[PDB]
This record gives sequence, structure tokens and C-alpha cells, in this order.
Amino acid sequence: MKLVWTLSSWDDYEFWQRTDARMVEKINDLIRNAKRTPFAGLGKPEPLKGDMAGYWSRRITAEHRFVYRVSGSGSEQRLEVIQCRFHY
Amino acid sequence: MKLVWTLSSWDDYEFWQRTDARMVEKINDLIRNAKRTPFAGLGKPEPLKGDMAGYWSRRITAEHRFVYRVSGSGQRLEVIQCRFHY
Repeated sequence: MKLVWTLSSWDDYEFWQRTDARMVEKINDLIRNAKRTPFAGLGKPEPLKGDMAGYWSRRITAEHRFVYRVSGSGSEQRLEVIQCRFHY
Repeated sequence: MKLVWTLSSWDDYEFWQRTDARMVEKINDLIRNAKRTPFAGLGKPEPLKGDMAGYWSRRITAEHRFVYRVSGSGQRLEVIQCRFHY
């Protein structure tokens, strides 16, 4: 199970490292949980629609969302983090 | 450029987040530098061989190495390890 960040999602994760470590911890918990149970668990996961269909979202806080997609089958999967800051 | 962790190297990174912020900073700097110059710069990047050909290592500290691969096209920096040595 690989963890994949984009340029922008890693930048915002770094931003949290620089400004609020509590948010970093929440995001790490969301990651841990989504790798285990992609569609259930922490942060009230909900599927996005339209051009973001395959993507899912969980709450970090009311103002900040963790958007991701788990891809791959069986034993070689990946979680792609698309956003970890702001609304969708 | 996308940043890829394995289960093992993310566990390494989390371990540093839990235990030593200086290491997290040093790792973040190596990631940053390797995104702009994958085979040169901070930490004295050297290419590994044989068993681990295609991989590269940079020094985090005396006893900890940052080991990574670059794969891809139009790219990915894959962090394979960032705790311990050999």
C-alpha cells in the first residue's frame, strides 16, 4: 500500500507542519484509517460527484477536507492524496 | 512531481514525526532538494548497486539514510527508506 502525494497536497501538508501540528496528526490518522477501511471510519467519508466521482473526502475540520482515492487491486494498492486543506 | 511512500518508509517518517522534529526537517529538505535535482545536492546523493540498483542514497545523519528511486516520464520520487543504515 503506497501513499502518493501531489505537488500541492504535499505543500499543504508541509504548511500544516509549519503552523499546526494538531492538523498534521489528524491527517496522519485519516491516512492510517483510509488505508485500512477506504470507505468507512474516521472523518465521515463521502464520495464526491461529477469530475471527482472516484474521489472520496473526509473531514479534518469543518473548514478543511482530506480528499483522496484508493487505487489498485489485491496486494499492490495506493492511496493518492489530492488535497489536505480547504473545502473540496 | 509526485511523492510516493511505501508502508515502511511512511512508518519511518511517522516515527520521526513522533520522536524527533529535527529529523523530519532534514528529511523534508532532502525531499525538496531531490525534487529539483534528483541525483545531486544535499546529503551527497550516491547511486546504489546490484541488489539495489536504480536506488540512490542520501545521508540524513551518521546513522540514518534517505533511500529513494526516481521512476516515470511526464515523474515520481519514491521514498523507500528514511531510518537506519544498510
